[PDB]
Amino acid sequence: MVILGVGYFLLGLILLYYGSDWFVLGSERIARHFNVSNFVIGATVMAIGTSLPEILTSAYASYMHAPGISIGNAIGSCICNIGLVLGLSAIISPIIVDKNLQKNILVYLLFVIFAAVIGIDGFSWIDGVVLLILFIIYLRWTVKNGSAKNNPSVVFSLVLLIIGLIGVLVGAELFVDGAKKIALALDISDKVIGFTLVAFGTSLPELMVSLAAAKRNLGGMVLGNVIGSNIADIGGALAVGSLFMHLPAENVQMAVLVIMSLLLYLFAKYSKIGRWQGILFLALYIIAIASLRMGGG
Ligand SMILES: CCCCCCCC/C=C\CCCCCCCC(=O)OC[C@H](O)CO
Ligand SMILES: CCCCCCCC/C=C\CCCCCCCC(=O)OC[C@H](O)CO
Ligand SMILES: CCCCCCCC/C=C\CCCCCCCC(=O)OC[C@H](O)CO
Ligand SMILES: CCCCCCCC/C=C\CCCCCCCC(=O)OC[C@H](O)CO
Ligand SMILES: CCCCCCCCCCCCCCC
Ligand SMILES: CCCCCCCCCCCCCCC
Ligand SMILES: CCCCCCCCCCCCCCC
Ligand SMILES: [Ca+2]
Ligand code: NA
Ligand code: NA
Ligand code: NA
Repeated sequence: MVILGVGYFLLGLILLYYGSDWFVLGSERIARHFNVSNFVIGATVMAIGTSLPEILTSAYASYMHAPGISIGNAIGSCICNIGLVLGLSAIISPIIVDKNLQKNILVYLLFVIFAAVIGIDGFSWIDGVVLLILFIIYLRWTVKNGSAKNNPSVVFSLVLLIIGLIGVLVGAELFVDGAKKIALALDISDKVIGFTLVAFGTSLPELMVSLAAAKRNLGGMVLGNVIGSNIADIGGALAVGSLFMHLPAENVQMAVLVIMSLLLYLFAKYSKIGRWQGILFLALYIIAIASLRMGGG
């Protein structure tokens, strides 16, 4: 039991580690095949693939009548994605953002502010429908602006991508299940801590994929994955949650998200996303996890 837990834990780590690199390599190749930028592949295929845990989690939680957990997971993931994931990644591989990606980040910022505003009284199913529609528009706009028989180069590419994605998603689940089994076996299970960590657990794919990308100096891919995952987490995970049940407002967390998103845009536009920007993101992240209410909703 503690043995099974340790087994899952370690296997999950392995699958996350190697799976993330395969996913990145396959995504980079697919981007070159389709003549789209690494940012675009990161913001679309990679972002959505890695946010599937958040979407399922938020949908399931709201369906099980725990809408606090549903929104806690969605918004907590956005804060994790900028504070921790981008924070670490930016230090590893500093990013200078080109003029068109800047505009994409501005649209991201507007989307986040819009979500925060309509969410002041919580999120209804109509809020969800609107956010989903905007999510869809964002994707098509993003692909438009970043765009332009059986080929073994392409087949290898898609195999790498899909196997890598399977690797990071199964790996994250094993890692989390393994940790939970260890905690249970050692009699240190704590539901409040466990629910606090839900957003982190679902963000393990983004974490490892972004770090793999950053190691290969693929900064546009990192930024696309972070921006796209947050939009997927709001227009997808949060949105679907709100379809099952009204989601209670999380105004403090949304304000933290809006602040981090604003900083991300300002750095992108007027500076760079490099070492000291990443240090700031991590510092704000650490302050957030030190001070936000526990329990993940
Ligand atoms: C992704 C492309 C753009 C991204 C970001 C741009 C900002 C969008 C905000 C204005 C349009 C909003 C849609 C139409 C107006 C809906 C207003 C609203 O409040 O919808 C929810 C409603 O409150 C439920 O009762
Ligand atoms: C398309 C690009 C050009 C247009 C860019 C527009 C950007 C607007 C985004 C932030 C402003 C806030 C939006 C105002 C929406 C508030 C609606 C509202 O108050 O809805 C209450 C309802 O109860 C909620 O569920
Ligand atoms: C502290 C070191 C962190 C290690 C990284 C692992 C992150 C995932 C752990 C649980 C997330 C989802 C749990 C959802 C259900 C909670 C059930 C529970 O009570 O688990 C509590 C226990 O303390 C949990 O270790
Ligand atoms: C060989 C393998 C190399 C792997 C290298 C990965 C580097 C890990 C970076 C931060 C880990 C965080 C440690 C504990 C995570 C808990 C954070 C938390 O509190 O999450 C709250 C919320 O759920 C979400 O913001
Ligand atoms: C023109 C290329 C992009 C087309 C649009 C792709 C839409 C994919 C939608 C995925 C949404 C996942 C969450 C559903 C709730
Ligand atoms: C730029 C506007 C973003 C809004 C950020 C969300 C938090 C809303 C602050 C409201 C504080 C008062 C709440 C009383 C119900
Ligand atoms: C490639 C060299 C990287 C070295 C940069 C040091 C990283 C500092 C991270 C500090 C995190 C700050 C949180 C609050 C103390
Ligand atoms: Ca609302
Ligand atoms: Na994602
Ligand atoms: Na995720
Ligand atoms: Na997450």
